[PDB]
Amino acid sequence: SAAYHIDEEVGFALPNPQENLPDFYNDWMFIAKHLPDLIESGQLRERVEKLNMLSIDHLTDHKSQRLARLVLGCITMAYVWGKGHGDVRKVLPRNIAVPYCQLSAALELPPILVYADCVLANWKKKDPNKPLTYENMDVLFSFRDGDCSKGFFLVSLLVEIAAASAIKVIPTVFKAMQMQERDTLLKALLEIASCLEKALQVFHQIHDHVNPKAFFSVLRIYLSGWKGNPQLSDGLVYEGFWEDPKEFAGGSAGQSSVFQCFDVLLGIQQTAGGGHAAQFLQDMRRYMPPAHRNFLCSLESNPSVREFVLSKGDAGLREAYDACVKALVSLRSYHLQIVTKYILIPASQQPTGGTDLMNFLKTVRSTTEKSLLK
Ligand code: HEM
Repeated sequence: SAAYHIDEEVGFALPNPQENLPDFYNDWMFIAKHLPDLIESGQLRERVEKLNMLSIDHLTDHKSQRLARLVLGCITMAYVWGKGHGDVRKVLPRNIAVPYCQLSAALELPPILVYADCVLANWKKKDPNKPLTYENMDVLFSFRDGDCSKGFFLVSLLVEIAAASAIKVIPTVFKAMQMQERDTLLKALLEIASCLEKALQVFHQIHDHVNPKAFFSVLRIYLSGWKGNPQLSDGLVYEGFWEDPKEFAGGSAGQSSVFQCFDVLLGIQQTAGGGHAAQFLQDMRRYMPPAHRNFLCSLESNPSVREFVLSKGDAGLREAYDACVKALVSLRSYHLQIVTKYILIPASQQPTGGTDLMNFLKTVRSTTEKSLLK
């Protein structure tokens, strides 16, 4: 749906992201485009600290604000984490923190790099006349040489793009229920499951483009936040904007709207409960663009697909409904192998609670498989 900033082609991802800010913002852009060099040489913090404060007034459209959020988000992670080996900063200087906080308040996102910045808005086609394939795409920003950010961001992006093909069927589903069109609804469900199965294959590409040590020991350090982090146990001081430090979670992949989109579509009850899984999942919506926050809530408000399928004593409908449910399980099962490869093992070889992170993921999967109708 157009009202919810959902693209037919790229889904939750931002269509054709802007690459240039107005010349007014060059001092930001130059720092962001040169993070690998500036961090390596140990100059990044000096360059940030001698920035003047630039007003956000000259950002004139949504895409401009998205790019500015990406630029400032990347500079922030780099400033806080520096070279990525424990020498941190607890005060984001006034001349970044104030405009970053104002912009974030206008976009209804927290002042930290999130998935919608470093993945959904961080990309370009190399040649626009060619399709959305890895070898024709690129990211706009990276942190360090050899951080594998192009691989992680683009493959996450390509999964979002694959899911878009299922997302665009969702309106067909609800109207089918409202028009009592049994065959249309069944075809629609099968199509969604098929597209979700194609999204699972896209996920396999991460092995070709992301290397585990680089991810765990470099990229993951720059995507880390300051909520419950002993390195910044009190959060980050956004100097000149809030007096006391604030805590925000790191820009994980867990901020995608794709799994939750189909959770609520299928009536899978992840957000219900007091447990640590519901709270974490519901907390992650805070980090999704407000338009996508609204989309998930609208879906939660429409009549239940699950109640519809169970009401009709239709084996065809249940089997198609289940095909969607299983594809969602398969995604989470595969995603679990990915976390094992890219976090658990590299951590075990010395450096992510380990077991408490896995049970969370296993819980969400288990909750998902329990929803099968059989
Ligand atoms: C190297 C690849 C990846 C790693 C290491 C990774 C890591 C993680 C981690 C650690 C969590 C637990 C919560 C947290 O981050 O604190 C998580 C959950 C999650 N991840 Fe990823 N992720 C990766 C790729 C992806 C991709 C590509 C997607 C989506 C396209 C994704 C979607 C999710 C979702 C939705 C959750 C929340 C749990 C759920 O909905 O079932 N992840 N991931």
